[PDB]
Amino acid sequence: SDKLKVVATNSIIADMTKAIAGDKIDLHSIVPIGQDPHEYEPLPEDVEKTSNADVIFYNGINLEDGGQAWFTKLVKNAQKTKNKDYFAVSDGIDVIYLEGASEKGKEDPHAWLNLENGIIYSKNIAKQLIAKDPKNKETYEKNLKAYVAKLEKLDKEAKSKFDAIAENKKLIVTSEGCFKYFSKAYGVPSAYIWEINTEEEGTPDQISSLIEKLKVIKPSALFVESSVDRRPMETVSKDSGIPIYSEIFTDSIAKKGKPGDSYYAMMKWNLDKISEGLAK
Amino acid sequence: EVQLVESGGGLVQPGGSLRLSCAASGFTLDNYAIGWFRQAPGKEREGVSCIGLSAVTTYDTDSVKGRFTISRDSARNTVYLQMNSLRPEDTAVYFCAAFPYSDYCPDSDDFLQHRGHGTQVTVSSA
Ligand SMILES: [Zn+2]
Repeated sequence: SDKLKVVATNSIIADMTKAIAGDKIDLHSIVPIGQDPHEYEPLPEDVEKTSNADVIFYNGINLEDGGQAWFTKLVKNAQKTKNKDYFAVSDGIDVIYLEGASEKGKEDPHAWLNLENGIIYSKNIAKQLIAKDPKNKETYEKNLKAYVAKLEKLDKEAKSKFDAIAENKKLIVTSEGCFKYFSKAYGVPSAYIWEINTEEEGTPDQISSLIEKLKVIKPSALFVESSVDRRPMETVSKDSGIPIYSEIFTDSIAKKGKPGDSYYAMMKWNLDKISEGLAK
Repeated sequence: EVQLVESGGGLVQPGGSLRLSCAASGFTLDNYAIGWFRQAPGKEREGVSCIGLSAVTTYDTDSVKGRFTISRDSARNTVYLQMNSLRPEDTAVYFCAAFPYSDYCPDSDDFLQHRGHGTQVTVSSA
């Protein structure tokens, strides 16, 4: 059989596609596991796979798109058409904006850390899988129904995950300010070193502005993302004495068979490790 | 703490079926993927079926797709492998392994931390 050729920009979107499609498609993911998906140089295999793809999925909302951004260049060089060849899986989410003045009101891309947005992403993916490969529409709708139900159950769990923490140590601290959608959905405020990965990552003023906040609000743990350099947060851990309780998953899933190796698993890991860390 | 014990193997006629069980006698088993693996003499370890913590099933070895099915009984803390149309090439030690906070099972070049002793499956006519 001549399977649908799908390209996804990063491992999160690729995994959601895999949850809908199973083994029915030919799926390529551009940004490798553990790498930053905001700025990446596609390889010749990536450019080739993108040209031959039947459908391309990207995050949108200022993750890999925009002026001179890597995905924008990629699809423009391949002569692809928006909403015919390539689709933003975030279409339909309620966008939250970056707050730093230098970011001039641009969108914050990290919608998927709200499980309800993960459901929106998955529905957008299934829509285009069915529209371009109707022969497998039955599988796509059965997987979509089962997957959405699992994400909905995890979303219910997330909404009660932090009820035992006192509203004085409810602070999720990560390197990148990637938790705005999680904070909004689940009632746990967040702080960061740098707001978005495209800024400079770990300057003295960023680290000091965070250390001052860790003096007012003092949580029992810090966390480090799997896709960032750990050194800035280790410095934050030095000057504050607060331990890095675990790594968490924001911009990438983990490798197959390790903890957090899917969208579902990375969110269950995040919910468990963050709540256990903040209670210590 | 995670303990896995297999059962159900032995000598089986070519063409027949066999159901293996993986009994999990640790706990918090709902947060683990469970994979069935096999090792035949002179070959690499093959992951033949996997069920993730979200209940998604995956089949990483093409030569058993459609013949092998994995399932989970959460109340029993047991994972079953149903093997059909068994071939001489399926003779192996079959073992299960557990992967915390995983939906998928590792490829052959990854190390494997929680696994059972394994059960011999020999496909031949005696
Ligand atoms: Zn990011």
